[PDB]
Amino acid sequence: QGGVQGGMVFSIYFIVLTLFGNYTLLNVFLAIAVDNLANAQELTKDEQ
Amino acid sequence: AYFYFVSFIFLCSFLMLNLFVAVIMDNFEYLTRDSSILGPHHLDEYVR
Amino acid sequence: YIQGAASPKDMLILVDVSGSVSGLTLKLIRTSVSEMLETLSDDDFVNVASFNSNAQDVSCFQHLVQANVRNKKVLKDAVNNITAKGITDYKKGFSFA
Amino acid sequence: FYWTVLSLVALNTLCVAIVHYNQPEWLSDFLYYAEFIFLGLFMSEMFIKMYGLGTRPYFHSSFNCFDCGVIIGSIFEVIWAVIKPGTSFGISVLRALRLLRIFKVTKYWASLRNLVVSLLNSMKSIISLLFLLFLFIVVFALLG
Amino acid sequence: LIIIGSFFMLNLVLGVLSGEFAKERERVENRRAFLKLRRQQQIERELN
Amino acid sequence: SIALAAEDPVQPNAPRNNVLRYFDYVFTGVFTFEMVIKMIDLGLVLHQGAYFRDLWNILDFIVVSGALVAFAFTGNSKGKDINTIKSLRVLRVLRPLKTIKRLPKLKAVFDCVVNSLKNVFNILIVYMLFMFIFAVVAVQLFKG
Amino acid sequence: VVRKYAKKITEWPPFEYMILATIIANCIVLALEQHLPDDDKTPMSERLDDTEPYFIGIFCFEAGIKIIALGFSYLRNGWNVMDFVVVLTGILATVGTEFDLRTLRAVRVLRPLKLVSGIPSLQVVLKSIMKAMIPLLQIGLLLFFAILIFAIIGLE
Amino acid sequence: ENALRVFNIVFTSLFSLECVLKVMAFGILNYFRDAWNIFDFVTVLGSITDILVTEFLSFLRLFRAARLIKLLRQGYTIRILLWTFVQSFKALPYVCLLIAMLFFIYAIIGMQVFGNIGIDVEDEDSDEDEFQITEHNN
Amino acid sequence: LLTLFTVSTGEGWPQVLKHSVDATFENQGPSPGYRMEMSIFYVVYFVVF
Ligand SMILES: CC(C)CCC[C@@H](C)[C@H]1CC[C@H]2[C@@H]3CC=C4C[C@@H](OC(=O)CCC(=O)O)CC[C@]4(C)[C@H]3CC[C@]12C
Ligand SMILES: CC(C)CCC[C@@H](C)[C@H]1CC[C@H]2[C@@H]3CC=C4C[C@@H](OC(=O)CCC(=O)O)CC[C@]4(C)[C@H]3CC[C@]12C
Ligand SMILES: CC(C)CCC[C@@H](C)[C@H]1CC[C@H]2[C@@H]3CC=C4C[C@@H](OC(=O)CCC(=O)O)CC[C@]4(C)[C@H]3CC[C@]12C
Ligand SMILES: CC(C)CCC[C@@H](C)[C@H]1CC[C@H]2[C@@H]3CC=C4C[C@@H](O)CC[C@]4(C)[C@H]3CC[C@]12C
Ligand SMILES: CC(C)CCC[C@@H](C)[C@H]1CC[C@H]2[C@@H]3CC=C4C[C@@H](O)CC[C@]4(C)[C@H]3CC[C@]12C
Ligand SMILES: CC(C)CCC[C@@H](C)[C@H]1CC[C@H]2[C@@H]3CC=C4C[C@@H](O)CC[C@]4(C)[C@H]3CC[C@]12C
Ligand SMILES: [Ca+2]
Repeated sequence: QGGVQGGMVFSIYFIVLTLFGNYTLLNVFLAIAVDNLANAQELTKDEQ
Repeated sequence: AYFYFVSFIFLCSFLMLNLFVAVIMDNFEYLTRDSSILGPHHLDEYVR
Repeated sequence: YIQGAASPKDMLILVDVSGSVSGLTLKLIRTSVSEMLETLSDDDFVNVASFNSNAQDVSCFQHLVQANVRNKKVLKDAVNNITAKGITDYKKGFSFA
Repeated sequence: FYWTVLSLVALNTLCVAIVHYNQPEWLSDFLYYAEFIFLGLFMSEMFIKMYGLGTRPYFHSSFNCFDCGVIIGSIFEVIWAVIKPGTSFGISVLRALRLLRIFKVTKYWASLRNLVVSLLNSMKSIISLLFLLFLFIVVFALLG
Repeated sequence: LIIIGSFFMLNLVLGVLSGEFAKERERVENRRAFLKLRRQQQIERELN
Repeated sequence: SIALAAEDPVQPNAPRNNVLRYFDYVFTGVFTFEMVIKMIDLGLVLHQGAYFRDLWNILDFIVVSGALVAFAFTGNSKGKDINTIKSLRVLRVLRPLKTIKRLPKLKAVFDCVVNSLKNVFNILIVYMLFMFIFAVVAVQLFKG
Repeated sequence: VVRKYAKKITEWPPFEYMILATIIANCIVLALEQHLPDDDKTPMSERLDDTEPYFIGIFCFEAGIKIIALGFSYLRNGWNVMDFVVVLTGILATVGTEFDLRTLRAVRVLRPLKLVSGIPSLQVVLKSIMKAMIPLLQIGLLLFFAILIFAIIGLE
Repeated sequence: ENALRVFNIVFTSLFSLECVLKVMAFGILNYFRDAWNIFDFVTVLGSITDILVTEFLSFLRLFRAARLIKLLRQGYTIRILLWTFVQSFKALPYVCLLIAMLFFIYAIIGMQVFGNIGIDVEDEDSDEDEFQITEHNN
Repeated sequence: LLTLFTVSTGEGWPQVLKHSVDATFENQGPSPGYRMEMSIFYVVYFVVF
């Protein structure tokens, strides 16, 4: 889109994608890991 | 050079991760705080 | 070699200048057309046309010109100043050629 | 029986790892026949349990169903190689996942089994999470 | 710039998220689902 | 440790390296003296208080032994075998690790890191098995 | 904004399934489009483009049914608001071209998000993700201040 | 450029009045017992220093750039979160030391093994991915 | 394993992906965009590890 002269407003697409994508991935996968591992720890302790 | 760099990436990430959890789990009372239940953070409001 | 390898020709280069040839393909096309024009003698007659959606002549020539050292220069200069924009129509470029 | 079939899986796992870019021709011939030998033994190991334990008790076991899939997949690959030579996926390597059963002898089975139990419990949630994550990629892909 | 901007912020993000996941586990609706999971496992052990 | 950081790698015959070489003799001498008295106070034989029983003692033993052996090869002829003596000089990088045992709070942090490895070891084995499966599949797809 | 209650007819289960099917079809149609430089179109582009009236008409019809049944509690739901703006922007571009309306085609990218509105199960999962990142906004305020300070220093 | 510099003189004057006004009100000693007051005092002293020299480099006026941090105290939850984590890094000094030793040991091994590699090599081929050991990276 | 470890750290995998899709046959050179279905290998790999 033009260059540095006219296309600098298009960096917002990339900034939003990497900023949101970086932490959305962390939120989704860390929540999966924490919840399922914490369940397994309590579930194991209770049976013992 | 294969062992030099491959082991460094594992050890640097592992040691840095242990630093993160040590700092996180030191303030774990604050991170899991609830506004309803009294906490040390509330007591500063009494001082002012 | 070119003189002894074939007989005099009546060549009509048909260049596609629709939108999709924009960028590298256009530079390759112009270089290819120039290099093809270099393989033409004075016994050979050539004219270059282009088509995006309506065919037109690239240069002032309208019918066919012998490949002099100067007619070829005119054609090369005209080819080096074409731009890509439109939707290809083969039935209108071939009916022109 | 339990340890003997498990030792066969270790040999099969080793066999698929030896393959390299320029392996000697004698190695290729040995591995070509060895795949059929290993495939035959595991298909027979399927049928012994099927007749020994009954068709219904065998299939209802979750572990045995996984063995079925790799066995069926292995048959699919060999016929696929003849029809369209040039492509091999090494589906037989998935049999190496049976080595995780060795954790039963250790004290660590309870922790590992419970993690899989909890993952299968919330399978509906995990699939929905990946779909929503996939949807936002599609929206950003369409915007790009 | 890297230490403060990248490694220190990553530490807070893990810290804040981990605290939130701990609080979410002890929610009433989430605890009941786990209690159902624990009972269902106890049946399977005895049934086997 | 600071001496190992000043040394010039590019210039083997740099004036600085010549000066630092004399310092290497002294530091080995100090480590030799503390080694023998630790062997004298304790026992080499495995009488449950053995000097070789403690793991860090082997680590101390390696550093001093490599320095002494490196002198023997250099002693006979200075440049008869440059390759192995250059390899032995690298063992000096273990000097900073001798700090961990002596400092109480540094050892405590070290034990916590080792404790974390023990907890995640069982998952680490599962991680490598899954990565092994992907590696074997990737070989079949893109070999050659 | 309706004629109070006068033979108002509500929905039945196949209706939302038909809506779901047409949304999936629209997503496939969007995924089948190829963009070529400098006003060049592929032959399939015209065939894909002429399908837009059908999709927009179906969406307008379902929005009309919901708006008359609820009575314009339609805009109370956030998902319906997103549905309404999708319908509105489409009609402006589809009907009439006097103003510059190539930009308004970019709003079509949000149509796959109508899968979340249609399927109530996905809404509950989506609530879980956004709930956790509410605290993270305060981290972003620290991040912006850190970037601002280092940008000034780098500027100097 | 001159207009921007003029506004600096206006602000550094007012920011000096606040220090003068607080010191008299709080007292010489009590005022100098608060961390922000010294931080404010060193900032005004640094900025006023450069101005006189110009008439008779100012990178220490970037301490004035740090004045924006004072706005953080208004937002409570950010201030507590930032302060608590900073205090935790002070209570764990040896954990940071272990990371420093890993960098130390791996640095010395690199110098002895990979130090000899030459960097002056450059050619028209210029396979930049091939050669990453350069004047800057070595 | 070394190549996959590089991809796990995230550095340079776009080039590894480009080489993977352009591969044609054993002992034969690349051809651009030959096997574009091999992208599924790296997408599944990222999800897991
Ligand atoms: C489950 C684990 C423990 C299995 C054992 C590990 C194998 C996956 C690895 C270990 C070492 C590897 C070997 C290391 C080096 C070579 C030499 C290589 O031969 C050549 O480089 C040239 C051969 C020729 O030209 O004759 C062939 C592959 C092979 C045997 C490798 C095959 C794969 C091996 C056996
Ligand atoms: C961070 C902790 C571990 C202490 C820091 C250790 C090193 C980073 C320092 C300590 C002493 C320093 C050295 C002290 C003196 C010199 C000589 C100085 O003079 C020269 O240019 C070489 C001499 C000559 O030209 O003859 C060059 C830097 C150097 C090697 C210094 C490089 C950096 C060193 C190794
Ligand atoms: C977070 C996760 C769940 C989302 C990952 C997205 C995948 C579902 C996407 C990303 C890359 C896509 C692939 C990119 C390339 C191709 C090749 C292409 O197939 C062809 O043969 C097309 C020919 C050509 O393009 O030249 C279309 C399917 C496929 C495998 C795509 C299938 C869908 C994939 C795997
Ligand atoms: C014992 C600890 C402090 C080790 C410290 C040694 C350092 C600080 C000393 C020891 C040997 C010294 C070097 C000896 C050789 C030279 C070459 C000479 O022409 C200039 C000074 C220079 C470069 C010295 C710099 C400082 C130096 C490296
Ligand atoms: C030690 C081995 C396993 C790899 C070293 C760890 C680092 C280099 C790797 C492993 C996990 C990787 C991250 C895992 C999580 C994500 C998801 C998203 O948030 C951005 C990518 C990102 C950030 C990856 C980038 C690089 C990463 C941090
Ligand atoms: C989770 C464990 C079991 C890992 C095993 C799954 C991996 C190895 C499988 C799952 C999906 C598979 C891909 C599916 C489709 C194709 C297209 C085909 O033309 C080439 C192989 C390729 C690209 C496969 C490669 C192997 C693959 C990535
Ligand atoms: Ca075209």
